[PDB]
Amino acid sequence: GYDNREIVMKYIHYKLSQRGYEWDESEVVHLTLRQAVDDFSRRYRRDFAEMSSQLHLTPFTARGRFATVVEELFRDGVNWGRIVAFFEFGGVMCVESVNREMSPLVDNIALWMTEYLNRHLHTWIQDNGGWDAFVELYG
Amino acid sequence: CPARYGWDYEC
Repeated sequence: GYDNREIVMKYIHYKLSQRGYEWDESEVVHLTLRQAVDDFSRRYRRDFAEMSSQLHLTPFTARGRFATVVEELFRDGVNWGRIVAFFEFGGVMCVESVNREMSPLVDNIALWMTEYLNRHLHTWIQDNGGWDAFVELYG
Repeated sequence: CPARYGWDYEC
């Protein structure tokens, strides 16, 4: 079986590696997330750009910026497309944190993503076929 | 949910 913390960390680890940064099953789910983000990058690029816009990051504003974006994303409900977008957003925040010399924020972002998944997303995933439902389509 | 993003129309 999977671990939500493992999934978040593999995804962030991958997105940092893409941009040339070294940091530090759940694997199949992480690979599924990469496939789904790639897919959405070819079709929902404006929506991804609009979420990542207004990312002005400082260590004392990082959490509030994360919370505002993710709370707007899920305020009127959860679907699989919003879960994909949540991963894309957290990844972008992690690479922007490294680009702007705020590399201590990467593990905080991984923690906020892990807590948010577990407290606000996990029951929806479980009620709607588990990670398997998602892996079945994009795996 | 109320569609506010293009991916909402697929779900």
